[PDB]
Amino acid sequence: FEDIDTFEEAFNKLLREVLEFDLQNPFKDAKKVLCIEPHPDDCVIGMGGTIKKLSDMGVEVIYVCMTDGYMGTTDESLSGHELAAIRRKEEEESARLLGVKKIYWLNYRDTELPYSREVRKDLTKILRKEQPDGVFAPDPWLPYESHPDHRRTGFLAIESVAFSQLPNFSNTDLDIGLNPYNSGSFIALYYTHKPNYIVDITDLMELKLKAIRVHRSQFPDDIWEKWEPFLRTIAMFYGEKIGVRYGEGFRIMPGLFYHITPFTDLI
Amino acid sequence: DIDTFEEAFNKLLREVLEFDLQNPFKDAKKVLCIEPHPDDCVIGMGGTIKKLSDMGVEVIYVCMTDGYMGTTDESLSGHELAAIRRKEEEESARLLGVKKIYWLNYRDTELPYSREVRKDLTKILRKEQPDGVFAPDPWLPYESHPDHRRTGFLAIESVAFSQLPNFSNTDLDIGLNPYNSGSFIALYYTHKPNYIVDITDLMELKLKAIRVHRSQFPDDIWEKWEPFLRTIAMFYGEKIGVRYGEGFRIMPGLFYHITPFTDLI
Amino acid sequence: FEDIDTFEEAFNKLLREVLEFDLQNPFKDAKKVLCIEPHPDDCVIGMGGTIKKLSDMGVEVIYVCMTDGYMGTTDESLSGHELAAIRRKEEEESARLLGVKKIYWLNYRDTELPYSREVRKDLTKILRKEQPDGVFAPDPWLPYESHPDHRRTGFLAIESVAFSQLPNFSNTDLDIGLNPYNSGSFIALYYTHKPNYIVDITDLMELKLKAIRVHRSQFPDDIWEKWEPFLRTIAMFYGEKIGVRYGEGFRIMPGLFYHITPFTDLI
Ligand SMILES: CP(=O)(O)N[C@@H]1[C@@H](O)[C@H](O)[C@@H](CO)O[C@H]1O
Ligand SMILES: CP(=O)(O)N[C@@H]1[C@@H](O)[C@H](O)[C@@H](CO)O[C@H]1O
Ligand SMILES: CP(=O)(O)N[C@@H]1[C@@H](O)[C@H](O)[C@@H](CO)O[C@H]1O
Ligand SMILES: [Zn+2]
Ligand SMILES: [Zn+2]
Repeated sequence: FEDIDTFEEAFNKLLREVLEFDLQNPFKDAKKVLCIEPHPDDCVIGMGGTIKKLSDMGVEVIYVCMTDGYMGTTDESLSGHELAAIRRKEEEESARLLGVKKIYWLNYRDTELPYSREVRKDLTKILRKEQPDGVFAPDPWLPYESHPDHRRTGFLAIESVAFSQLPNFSNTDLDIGLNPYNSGSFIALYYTHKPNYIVDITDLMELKLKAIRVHRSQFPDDIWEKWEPFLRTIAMFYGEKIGVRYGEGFRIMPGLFYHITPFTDLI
Repeated sequence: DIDTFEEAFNKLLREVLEFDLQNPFKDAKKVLCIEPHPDDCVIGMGGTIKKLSDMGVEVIYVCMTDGYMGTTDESLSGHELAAIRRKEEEESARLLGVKKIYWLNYRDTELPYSREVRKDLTKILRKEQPDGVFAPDPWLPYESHPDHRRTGFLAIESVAFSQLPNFSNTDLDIGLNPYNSGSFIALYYTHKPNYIVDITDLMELKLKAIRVHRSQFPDDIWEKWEPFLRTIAMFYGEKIGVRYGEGFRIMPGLFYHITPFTDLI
Repeated sequence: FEDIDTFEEAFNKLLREVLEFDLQNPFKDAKKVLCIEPHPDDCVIGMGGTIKKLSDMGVEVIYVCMTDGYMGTTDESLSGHELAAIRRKEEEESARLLGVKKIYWLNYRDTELPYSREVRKDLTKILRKEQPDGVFAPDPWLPYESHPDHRRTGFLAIESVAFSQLPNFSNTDLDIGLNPYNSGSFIALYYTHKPNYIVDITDLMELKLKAIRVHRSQFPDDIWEKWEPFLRTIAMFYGEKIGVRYGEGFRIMPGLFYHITPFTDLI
């Protein structure tokens, strides 16, 4: 498009006409979504209110849990194996409150999620099988995010969504009858410091906190005394951006902006 | 000695470090342009490569990976794609006056982040002793390609470590010297350029040399990439009041370590 | 909390009342700290004046040096092995100047510090043995920090402070008689672009510079011509933030803010 005079015009038209980027109803046509969490409890903590709205709308929400949450206890009589078995049941109960009926467990060990082609292949197999319309994952660019399983889950989610569409990537999936990932309409990153789309969850907030507290091994009373205010305050930070009390924030960009794009901060 | 941080900083830059962004590529005779995939050098700095070649600077590509994954055409294997892209790059490079291409042959999507890859880059630095090195900026936000982030880090690392005789010492044992000798790094594909090359004049040649990578840029893909690539170029060019530009981040060598005020340049 | 009106009010109550955070005197109660450095000389460069002030207050300061500094010369007649043995001696003399009596050498090769569970277990064994009240380490989010041993030390130090409190993490430590890390009261990150606590080192600058120069393999006169003004300029950058001539900066945050937090820039 050789005749536009200003960057600001080129940018507006690139987004609205060339890429048809829309932040007004980005989940509009979604029939099936995957919600990718590093640990058991992260989908509900990051976006439980939105999962419920999606389910209320008849969207099929499927979790993919990267790790088993093996390490998340300070109880010296509770082994990692026993804790992982308990957290699987806690996630099932939590997910059921939010209308989720399927969880893919990848079973990597908590604190030890690899950053590797292998983990991309696991995600790629699920994407190719399920062909979701949209995928949710943490923002790996969150500053001061000190948990490796978080940063890696975000990177590996975005990478797999792109690479799962290439037939020479993990080519054995196609040899067993799966198609390339054909169907996706969006990625939405939660746990983000740069949200550009907010779901009002004011009405849903008590359901969210309830479904979070179902992860009892994680949230005994003394930890909840700190975590409840922390989670309320995060929801208010997001809410305020659309003038509501409580929200969940997502960063959504056109697919090209995830590569070589020097003006990602303009959205 | 001096009164304020401001004075300290200005002095440090101008007199102690002699940092000049008016003409950073002034004395360059040989440069390495390090790209993650075949086409990255032409997309990110093709116009600048042309300008450099036209002024008699020798431009040498180092391409980290083989572009094996880059197709959705199920009739084309990665081996065949790789072979096609080597030829696409050779033709695209010829258009820009480019000489010589080192192919490292790591598989696309699988470039390792490791001492091994730093030794490969180091061997080339010590052999070629370039005046300057260009690479993607690994700090680019929302850069989701690991081949890009890893290439950026590894280049900066290798420019540093190839200067050290205990690093990859078998190089010296076979008769290579440590890398002098470069006077700069410049990062392209950067959100924080502080040097902009006007390429308004060369934009058409740039687009032609990009399209030479035909496996990457069929018509339906070009419908989106041409507006994107033009908008990028307008983004950079607007910063210096020209139509189409190419942006680079250049900093003094000290600033890539322990420096809390890098955003001041 | 469900009754707080605005995000701005919730954030303030969270920070001050729930998390009890303030930066009036963060190092106040400390009897023992670990100063974790990527290379020999990094503690003194990043925080030497502070180390001396901690030793002057009777705090036991202990270094953990991740790597051997094997690569850090341009002298073609000096092997890395010889350099490593030299730099150990340099660090010992540097450390004695600042009142430090104990250094754990992990002995990873310089330029080759792994980013792995193994290195977290090394740091966890020392945390569990020492039970320090605080830990200092480089900020791994420093922009344009190009040295992988720096970013890796920072991330591993933060992770280790957290995972070492978990008894299923590196569980053989417990089996041989070490307790989980508790005692911990803070992490302070030095080499930071986002300091929120400044230590005035104006009258200690000359001692800090002498203690840096004791690392002679690193700072012969021709290198010092550049590094002395560089190091002065950094110290002025931090000092200016509290209206003094030379400072050392640290970033300190509540434990919760190192995870899933989208407003860490408000502190
Ligand atoms: C809210 P979360 O992300 O789920 N909390 C995780 C927990 O799941 C995990 O078991 C633990 C050990 O890695 O670190 C905690 O930080
Ligand atoms: C502009 P580019 O960096 O060269 N485009 C790359 C292409 O080379 C590569 O084959 C593919 C799969 O990794 O990803 C694409 O995103
Ligand atoms: C101030 P420093 O962080 O200690 N300087 C280091 C030095 O210790 C190390 O041997 C060399 C090679 O890795 O890199 C330099 O950048
Ligand atoms: Zn988590
Ligand atoms: Zn260091």
